[PDB]
Amino acid sequence: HHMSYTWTGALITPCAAEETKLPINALSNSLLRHHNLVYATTSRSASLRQKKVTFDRLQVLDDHYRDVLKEMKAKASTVKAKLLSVEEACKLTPPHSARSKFGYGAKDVRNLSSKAVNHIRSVWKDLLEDTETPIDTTIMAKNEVFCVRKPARLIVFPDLGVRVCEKMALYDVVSTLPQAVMGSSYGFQYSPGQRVEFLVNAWKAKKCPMGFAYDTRCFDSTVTENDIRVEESIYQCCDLAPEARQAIRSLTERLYIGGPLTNSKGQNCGYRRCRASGVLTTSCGNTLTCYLKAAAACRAAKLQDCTMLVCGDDLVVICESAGTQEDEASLRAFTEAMTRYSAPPGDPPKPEYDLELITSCSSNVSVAHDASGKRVYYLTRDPTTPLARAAWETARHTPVNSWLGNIIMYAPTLWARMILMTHFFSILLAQEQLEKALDCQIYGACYSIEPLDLPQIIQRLHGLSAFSLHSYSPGEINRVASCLRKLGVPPLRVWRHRARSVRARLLSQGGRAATCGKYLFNWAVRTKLKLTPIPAASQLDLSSWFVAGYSGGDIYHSLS
Ligand SMILES: CNC(=O)c1c(-c2ccc(F)cc2)oc2cc(N(CCO)S(C)(=O)=O)c(C3CC3)cc12
Repeated sequence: HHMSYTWTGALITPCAAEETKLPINALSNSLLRHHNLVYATTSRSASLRQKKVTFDRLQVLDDHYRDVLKEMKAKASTVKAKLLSVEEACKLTPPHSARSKFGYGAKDVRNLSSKAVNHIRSVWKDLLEDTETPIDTTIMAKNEVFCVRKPARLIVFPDLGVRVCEKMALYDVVSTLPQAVMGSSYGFQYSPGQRVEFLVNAWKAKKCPMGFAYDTRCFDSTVTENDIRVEESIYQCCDLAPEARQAIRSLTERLYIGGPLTNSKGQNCGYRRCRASGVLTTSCGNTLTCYLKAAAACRAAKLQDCTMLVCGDDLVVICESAGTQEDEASLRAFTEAMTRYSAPPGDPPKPEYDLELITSCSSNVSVAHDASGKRVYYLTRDPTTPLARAAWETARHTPVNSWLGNIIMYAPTLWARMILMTHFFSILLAQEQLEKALDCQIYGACYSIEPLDLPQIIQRLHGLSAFSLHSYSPGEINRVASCLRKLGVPPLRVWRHRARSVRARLLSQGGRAATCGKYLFNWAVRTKLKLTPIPAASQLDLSSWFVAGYSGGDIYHSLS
């Protein structure tokens, strides 16, 4: 047997009181009236998840797997990465990162306090000197908001001191290596606008395109000890500082391959023998491992002219069709291979012949036209979870604000423009907090963003057309309308009226507030201002953006 986890029987315990019901609040109710549909997960459902994530892994590797691995290693040897200093790693720590068991918190780390730095230095030295002793981890039930119920997701993470050391050893590796190894297939390197262009190009370049998303069942749990050792072998192909090599070796043996699980009450909950969901390498490791397995499976299945796009455990393949029945057979062969590699599917993949019908990372491509009449493709999603979360975050102050990330990531969409932007700029205006920087998440990492910079951020990530899409697709119109009815969200007509008021108030303030009124809410007015490129937009330093943070979220960047 080769189980993802073993358990003692000790419970996964909360760190505080956990709310399950959406609070009834006047502001939140102006967004969403059917509050009974909205719930937050809690530790009370943790045992159901434990059952789901615990299973035997079977893995058999073949020539296709080893051939791709050899190629990946050759490419990794063209990478150089540096150690981060204590201070650099400290400043990548989000302010609400979990505090250390050893007498300090995230703010102490961020302020370079002597206690924090001294402990981090001691942990680093211990990684260099000890390559064997398993490192402790905490296991927690996540508290996440959904519309109706899902059991809580689990997160597994080491102490804050270790997390800072991970950054020192590996931040520059995870930031640099995947592009070199996977090329254009590395999904996190693209902005949303670049991602759509890549997909449309890839689709439209085929004579007869076929595409599918591949859903691996509980990916972290399918990741074997050998997978994690293979990942390390790829990291070690880089040109690294001697201390980096040692710390990576130590982290792999002591933390990444497995270790003990401790609850918030300090009790031994069990042992992990699979991917930790809350370590620095979770996203990069999953991406490399998913790519390796999938690339090998493509060859096993004899798929023709494959284009792969990989974001962690999320995979899309676009290829040349051989005919419907032939494609069905190839997908079965693909699934068989992934299964042999210990990446069995949740829902078996289905061949799709319409690009807009593929869903990956909860998203699909759709089409509109911009102010110039040009056809524009963009990424959208069902707005249910975004709106449910926005309602919760309106009722309750939350440390990380999903609504801001959703505005940024889904800026071109009908629902982000008409509902999210209107709702939150109305509240920020009323509360006089337009200037206040807020923490949000983009690609699972944490960003401090000033709402007043949104026009420039949107232009950089999506292009100028984000501010003028019209003629949304009937499917998209209907999905949005169905969502609003289900959740009890006011009609778009109401949002238009609210936005006109928000826009006028913003324009009156001048400065960036006025830019927000002009660009974000031009859709709301009959007499539309001519929107030209915002010159200051190119000033934003996005060099260090898009490093993936799933599922720990423990990377921080402030927009500069
Ligand atoms: C392998 N899959 C992919 O690369 C992604 C697809 C996708 C690809 C092909 C297809 F046919 C349909 C959809 O949509 C995405 C949306 C996001 N975003 C949000 C995800 O939370 S976003 C809108 O910011 O770009 C991301 C973010 C995580 C990097 C990744 C993807």
